[PDB]
Amino acid sequence: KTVTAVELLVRQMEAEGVSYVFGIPGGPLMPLYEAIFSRKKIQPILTKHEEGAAFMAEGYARVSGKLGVCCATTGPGATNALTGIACAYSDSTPVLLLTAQVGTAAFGKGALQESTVHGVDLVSIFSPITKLSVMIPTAEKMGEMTRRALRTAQSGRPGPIHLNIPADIAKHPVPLEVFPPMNYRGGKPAPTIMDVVRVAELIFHAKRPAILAGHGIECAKAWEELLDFAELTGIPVATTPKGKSSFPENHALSLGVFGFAGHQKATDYLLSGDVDVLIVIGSSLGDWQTNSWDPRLTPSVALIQIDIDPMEIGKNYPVDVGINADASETLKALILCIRSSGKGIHPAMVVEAMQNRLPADTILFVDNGSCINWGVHCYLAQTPGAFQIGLGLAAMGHAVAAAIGGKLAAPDRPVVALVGDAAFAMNGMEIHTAAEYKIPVTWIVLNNGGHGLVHLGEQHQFDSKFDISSFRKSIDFCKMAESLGVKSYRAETVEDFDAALKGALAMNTPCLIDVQVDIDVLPPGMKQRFDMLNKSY
Amino acid sequence: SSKTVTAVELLVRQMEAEGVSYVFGIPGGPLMPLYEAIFSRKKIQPILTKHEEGAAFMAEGYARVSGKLGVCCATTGPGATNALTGIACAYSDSTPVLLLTAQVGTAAFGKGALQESTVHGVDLVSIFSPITKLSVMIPTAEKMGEMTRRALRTAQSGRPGPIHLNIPADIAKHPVPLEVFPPMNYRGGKPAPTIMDVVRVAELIFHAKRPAILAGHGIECAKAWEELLDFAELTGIPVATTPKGKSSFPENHALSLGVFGFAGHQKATDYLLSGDVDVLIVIGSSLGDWQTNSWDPRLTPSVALIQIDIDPMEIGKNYPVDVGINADASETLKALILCIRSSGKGIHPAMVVEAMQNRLPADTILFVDNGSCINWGVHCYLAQTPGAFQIGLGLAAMGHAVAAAIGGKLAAPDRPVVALVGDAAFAMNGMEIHTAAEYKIPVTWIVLNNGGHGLVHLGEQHQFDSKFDISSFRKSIDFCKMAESLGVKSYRAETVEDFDAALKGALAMNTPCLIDVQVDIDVLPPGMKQRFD
Ligand SMILES: Nc1ncnc2c1ncn2[C@@H]1O[C@H](COP(=O)(O)OP(=O)(O)O)[C@@H](O)[C@H]1O
Ligand SMILES: Nc1ncnc2c1ncn2[C@@H]1O[C@H](COP(=O)(O)OP(=O)(O)O)[C@@H](O)[C@H]1O
Ligand SMILES: Cc1ncc(C[n+]2csc(CCOP(=O)(O)OP(=O)(O)O)c2C)c(N)n1
Ligand SMILES: Cc1ncc(C[n+]2csc(CCOP(=O)(O)OP(=O)(O)O)c2C)c(N)n1
Ligand SMILES: O=C(O)C(=O)Cc1ccc(O)cc1
Ligand SMILES: O=C(O)C(=O)Cc1ccc(O)cc1
Ligand SMILES: [Mg+2]
Ligand SMILES: [Mg+2]
Repeated sequence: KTVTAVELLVRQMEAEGVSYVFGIPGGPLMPLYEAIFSRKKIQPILTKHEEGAAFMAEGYARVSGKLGVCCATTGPGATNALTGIACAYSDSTPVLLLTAQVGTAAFGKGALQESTVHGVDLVSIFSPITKLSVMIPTAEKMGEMTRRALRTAQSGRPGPIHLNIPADIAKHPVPLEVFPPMNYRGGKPAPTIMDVVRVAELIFHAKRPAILAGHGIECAKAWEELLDFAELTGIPVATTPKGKSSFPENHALSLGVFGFAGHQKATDYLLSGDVDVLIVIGSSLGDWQTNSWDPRLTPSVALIQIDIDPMEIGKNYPVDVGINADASETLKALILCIRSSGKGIHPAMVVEAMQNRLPADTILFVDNGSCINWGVHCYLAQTPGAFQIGLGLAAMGHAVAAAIGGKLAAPDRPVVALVGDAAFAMNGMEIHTAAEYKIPVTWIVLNNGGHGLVHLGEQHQFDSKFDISSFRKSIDFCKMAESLGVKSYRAETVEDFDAALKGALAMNTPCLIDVQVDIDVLPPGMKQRFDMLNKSY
Repeated sequence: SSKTVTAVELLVRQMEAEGVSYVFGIPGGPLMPLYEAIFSRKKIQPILTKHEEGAAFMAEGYARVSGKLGVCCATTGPGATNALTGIACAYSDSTPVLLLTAQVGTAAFGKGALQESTVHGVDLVSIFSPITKLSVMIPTAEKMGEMTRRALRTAQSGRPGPIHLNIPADIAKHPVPLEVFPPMNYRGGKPAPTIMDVVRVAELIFHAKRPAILAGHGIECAKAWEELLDFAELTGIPVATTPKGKSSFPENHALSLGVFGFAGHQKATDYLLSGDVDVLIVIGSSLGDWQTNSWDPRLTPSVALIQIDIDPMEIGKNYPVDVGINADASETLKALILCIRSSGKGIHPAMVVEAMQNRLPADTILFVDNGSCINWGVHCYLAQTPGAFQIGLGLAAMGHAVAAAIGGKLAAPDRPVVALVGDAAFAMNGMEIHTAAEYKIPVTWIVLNNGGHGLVHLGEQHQFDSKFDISSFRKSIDFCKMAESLGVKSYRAETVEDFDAALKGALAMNTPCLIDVQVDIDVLPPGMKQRFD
C-alpha cells in the first residue's frame, strides 16, 4: 500500500494527535491542503497573516500540551511566519512549521519565490531559531524526516521545527508506513537516586527553604506534582513571571511572582538573605526572572536547580545540586523519597473587574506592553497553566493571535486576551479568523492611543524631549471589529466594562472590548525597572 | 582633542550625507538612543508604522521611487524579525534598504537578556545574513563610522541590495570622533563596457534583420530610461519589458512590444518566440521564470544573444550568451549611442483598470500588489511614464504594495500615488493606512474585494477539480468600515460609475483614501489560463 509523500506526512501528524494546521495556502503548498482535505481529520485554519498562523500554533501547543502545526508557501509566506517561530523557540514550545519549496528542476534558475541558497534561503534563515531546519531531499525520505522533526520538537527542551518540502516530491508515491509516537522518540530523564537523597536531606535540615518555579513546570506538565511536593514539605513557592499559573496563587504556600512586575511578598522572601535552601525548577534564570541577576538571590546554604536542559544549569548562579532531569520526574522521585522517609479606566480596576467576573477555569492570554505589568502583578491565577504570556521574546501581537489557538485547544473553557492597542494594530486582523470559524475569544484592548511603555520611557529616561509613541488619532476598535464581523463594546467606565465582559462571556461568539485607558498611568514595577535600560546605555 | 558625538549621532549624520530623509520603524527600549539622536538633529524624520514589516516595505517603496537609500529600524528580537519579509523583498528586487536593529548591552550577552538577539538568544545577524548583502553587529563605538560607511557602500555598489546593521545599546551613546564623509569618498562609480564589446554590439545591430530588446528591472536600478529610449529610437529596435520591468519603456511608443512573459502581451510573445529574431539584447533582467515563460528555449535568438548586467553572476545563467557585458545599463547604453551616432551608419477588473486609465493623471505612480492584481495591472494598464509602475515580483509578497505605496508618496509628494491591491493582501498589511492618516500622506488604495484568495480559488478549480475550498471567506471584510476605523475616508464601488466617481473624489482629496471595489472571485485574470501548467 502506497500513498503520496505529503499524505504520509499528514497521516504521521495524525498519529501524534495533531488536530489543526494553521496557515495560508500557496501554489507550491497546494498538495498539502489536497492531502489534508482528503483525510478529513486534521482541520486547516486559514489565517490573515502567516505570523498569525505561527502565533496560533504556538497558542494551541501551549494550551493543549501537544504539537502545534502551521504551514506557509515559498518565500514571503515562510518569512512572514518567522517571528511566531522565534517566539516558540524562546518559550520552548513544540511548533512544526511546514513550508513549500519550488520543484528541484528549477533550482538556481530564478524560480518564482525560489527558496534555496540561490534565492531566499529559508532553511538557513530558520536555522538559528529552530531545533531543526531542513529540506526534505526525496520523497523516500519523507517518513524518516517527519519522525525526526516530531522526535526533535518534543524531546529534551521542547522547541520548533522547520520542514521545507519541494513541490515535486510532495506527490510522489511512498510506502504507507506510520508509527505510534513511542516507537521513534524516547522517554524523559529522571534524577539519580543520590541526587534525590541529597535534596531530601537539604530540605529536612533547611530552616527557611523556598521554591522558584518557572515555565518548565508547564513544559513538564508538573503542576500537581509541584503542588503535592510543596504541601508535603511546607516549602513556599514563588514563580517567574512567565511561570505564573504554575502554582495556585490563592494557596497558603504561594509567594506570588518573583521578578519583573512581581509581588513584594516574593521579593522580601527571596532577596531577604534569610533563605538557606533555594530550589529552582524549570527556569532559565534570565533578566526578568532574577531582577537582572541580583546577587541576593543566592541562598545561604544550597542552590538546587532542576532543568531538562543541561546547558542552563549553573549558567548565572553557581549550583550546589544541579539536576538534569524532567521536572515532573524529579518531583515524583522527591515526593516518594520524602513520603517513604516518614520525616479613562485605571487598568488596575479593569483587572479587578475581570477577576470578579471571569470563571475560575478561564485561560488568560496576555500581550506585551503595559499589559505585562497589569496582568502579572494584578491578576490572581488559581488554575494550572491558565496564565499564558510569551515573555521569552515578548513579541507584540503574540497574545492577540495565540488566544485563538488556545481556544481551539480548550473549547470547553473561557479564553480572554488582555492586549494593548498598538499590539492589536499589529495582528488584530486575526479576529476575522475567529469570526470565520466561530471561535469564541474575548479581546480586551487597553486603548491608550499609542505605545504606553514607550511613552513612559520618553518621560522617565529622555526628559520628554521627543514623542514617537502617541497617536494623533486613536484607532476605533469597535468599528474595526464591526468591519471584521466581530461584536464590540466600548468601555469608558468600569460599570460599562463589567457589562461588556458579562455580555461577552455569555455570547458564544468572538467579541472585542475597547477600554479607554490613560497613557500616562505608571504600571507596577515599571518605575523600579527603567534603570536597567539606563544602565545599559 | 576634537569634538565628539555619540556613536548613534555619528550614524545619523552619515545617513544625512547620503540624503536619507526618513527612517521608518517602531521604537523599543534598546533602540531609544537612535530616536534621541534623530530628534536631536531635526533633519531626518522618523515615521512610526503599525508593524515593522510595514516599515521595511515603506523603506523599499521610498528607495525604489527616490532612487536613494531607504532606511528602517527595529528593536531587539521580535521587532527585527517582524521586518524580515520586507528586507527579503528588497533583496529579491535589488533595492538598497538599510535596516538598523538594536542589540542588548554587551554585559548581558549569554545571560538570558530581555529579547537577547545574539548567538545565545535569537541571533539576528545570522537570521538576516541570507537576505542581505551584509549583516553585521557593530563591535565597538569606535567602529561605528567605518561600519556605517561599509554598509552604505555595500548597499549601493554593484547589484544594489539591503543591509542589516545591529547596534548594541551600550555602544550607542559612547563618544566617537566626529568624522563624516561625502558618499564619493567611501564608494566608487559604476562599471562601463569595454570599447571592443561596444564595437561588437554595434556591428551586430547594424547587420541584424530582426533585432529586439528585452529590458528588465535593471533599467530602473540604473536610472537608464532616457538612454534606453534614445537607443531604441536611434536604432529602430523594438522594446519588450519583463513584467517587473514594466514602465522602463513607454508603452504608447511605436517601438514598444509591451510586456513579455507572465500576464504579458501577444505582440511581445509573437515577436520574441516566433523564431525570426536574430539579435536579442537583454538589458537588466535576471531571466527568471516569469521573465522567460519558464525558460522557453525559443527565446534563444538566431545569431547573437547580448546580455548586459551589472551582476557578473547573472550573465549566461539560463541562456548561452554571445556578448556578455558586465557593466551598468546606463553607461552601456550611453557608450552604444555615442558609438552608433558618431558612426554615421461585481465589476469586471478590466473595466476597473480601464476606468483608472481614463482618470489617473499622467504622472501617477501605480503600485500593484501580489495576487490577481498582478495580471490585471501588468496586462491591462498602459504605463507611459518612466518607472511609474511599481510591482514587487522578485518575492511577490502579499501586502508589499499596500505599505510600499506610502513610502513612494513620501519619495514623490508632488505626484499622485495609487495602489492596486487584493483584499487578502489588505488584510495582511492594510493597518498601515493608519500611518498614512497620522502623517497625512495622500495615497489612494484600490482594493479588489472578491471575498478571499482569488488566485488560490482559481487554482482549486483548474488544478484540483474543485475538491476543496481554502480560499473563499465566509464573510467579506468591510473595508469602508475598516478605513473609517483608522480615520481614512472611503468609498464602496459596485458599478463602474461608482468607481469613476470615487476615483475622481480620491484624487481631489489630498488625504488618503480607500476604494472598496466589488469583484467576482470566479473571474479568470489574463494569462492565468496559460499558466497553472
Ligand atoms: N520538561 C521539563 N523539565 C524541566 N525543565 C524544563 C522542561 N522543559 C523545559 N524546561 C526548562 O525550563 C526553562 C524555561 O525557561 P524560560 O522559558 O526562560 O521560563 P522562565 O521565564 O520561567 O525562566 C528552560 O531552562 C528549559 O530548559
Ligand atoms: N545598474 C544596473 N545595470 C545593469 N543591470 C543591473 C543594474 N542594477 C541591477 N541590475 C541587474 O538587473 C537584474 C534585475 O533582475 P530582476 O530584479 O529579476 O528583474 P526582472 O524581473 O526584470 O528580470 C539583475 O540581473 C541585476 O543584476
Ligand atoms: C514586535 C515588537 N515591536 C516592538 C516592541 C517593543 N515594545 C515593547 S512595549 C511597546 C509598546 C506596546 O504598545 P501597546 O501594545 O499599545 O501597549 P501599552 O504599553 O500602550 O499598554 C513596544 C513597541 C515589541 N515588544 N515587539
Ligand atoms: C505572504 C504571502 N503569502 C502567500 C502568498 C501566496 N499567494 C499568492 S496570491 C495569493 C492570494 C492573494 O489574494 P488577494 O490579495 O485577495 O488577491 P486576489 O488573488 O484575490 O485578487 C496568495 C495567498 C503570497 N504571495 N504571499
Ligand atoms: O522594555 C522594552 O524594551 C520596551 O520596548 C518598552 C520600553 C520602551 C522605551 C523605553 O525608554 C523603555 C521601555
Ligand atoms: O502563484 C502562486 O504560487 C500562488 O500562490 C497563487 C496560487 C495558489 C494556488 C494555486 O493552485 C495556483 C496559484
Ligand atoms: Mg498602547
Ligand atoms: Mg482577493
